[PDB]
Amino acid sequence: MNIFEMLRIDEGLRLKIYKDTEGYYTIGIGHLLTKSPSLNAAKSELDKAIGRNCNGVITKDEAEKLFNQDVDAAVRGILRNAKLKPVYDSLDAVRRCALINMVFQMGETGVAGFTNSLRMLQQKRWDEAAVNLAESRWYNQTPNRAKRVITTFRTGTWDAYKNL
Repeated sequence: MNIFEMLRIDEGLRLKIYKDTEGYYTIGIGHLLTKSPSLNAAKSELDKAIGRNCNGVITKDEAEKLFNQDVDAAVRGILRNAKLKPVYDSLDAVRRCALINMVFQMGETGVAGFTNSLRMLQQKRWDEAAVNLAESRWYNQTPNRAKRVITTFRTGTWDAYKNL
């Protein structure tokens, strides 16, 4: 299992504009288009993103291209971030994917806000960190996905996804 397969499980793949869990316009594999309520603002953003007139629909290939870009941006973001980097450097390979997962979903800023959890992860206090992470809006809004991620942090294995 790898970061791509992990995220493909958690986000799914949709070739037509859709609304995410939060009500925002998304496409492909969790690619947020706009927070704007306008489907038209979404369609414009999408064409800008693809470089073609898409009329709200993209191919598998386009979806994957965006996916490659997003994962890449998530990793570089972590490595450039003063709060995130030290955490990432301290982790094993599997746990590293768990952090990339959070960043892809909630942005750098969002994850960097999890001060206490970050501290516990750095300290390798797995159980403690899992419990802290669960006390969040993140967990309340998307419990099954949050649990899969939390489990990955807790155990350092791909068990939560071996099912799926």
